[PDB]
Amino acid sequence: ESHPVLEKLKAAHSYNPKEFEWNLKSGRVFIIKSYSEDDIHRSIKYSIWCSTEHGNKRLDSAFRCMSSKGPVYLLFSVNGSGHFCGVAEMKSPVDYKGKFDVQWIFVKDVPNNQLRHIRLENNDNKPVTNSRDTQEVPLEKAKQVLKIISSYKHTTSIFDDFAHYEKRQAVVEVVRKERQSRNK
Ligand SMILES: CCN(CC)CCNC(=O)c1ccccc1S
Repeated sequence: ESHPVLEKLKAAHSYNPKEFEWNLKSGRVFIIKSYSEDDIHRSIKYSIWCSTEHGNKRLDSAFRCMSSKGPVYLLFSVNGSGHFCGVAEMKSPVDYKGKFDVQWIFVKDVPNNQLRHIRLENNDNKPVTNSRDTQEVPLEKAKQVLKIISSYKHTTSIFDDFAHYEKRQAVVEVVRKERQSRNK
């Protein structure tokens, strides 16, 4: 019993491509910390992201500075989750409440213990699994992370709970409309 939104997305995009070039000639790579699974679900279905106001300025500057020299990749993790949940490529500058276009590439859970040994010299040598939102990963360590994420034989992903997130979204909209209506 697959959800029609997810079947449409899977037919229109090649998630988790078996051929992905982790050994980047160029590009910049940033950590994205999401506040919830629900935000990841929206990002995948609508191909957009919003960071904080400071986070949006950092990402906007990197995208415009990259000027299509190469990609800007985003490594997603929800706060407190203990795994990374995928990778998207940033696909537009920030549009202003800033949003920007993203293209999701990997959708798969990679547990933190697979990436913990990789430390970020530009962030007091802490593990990449201990980053804040829009932490930049140096190029050579980004290749190592992308190599691990790309080849990891995942057992699950947010797609396994897709219908649950769809139902939560639809219920929340109705709850809000009714509340707004009682406020009249
Ligand atoms: C309450 C947190 N959250 C629930 C879905 C709403 C705020 N989050 C967004 O509105 C958003 C989510 C994904 C991609 C872009 C945006 S702008």
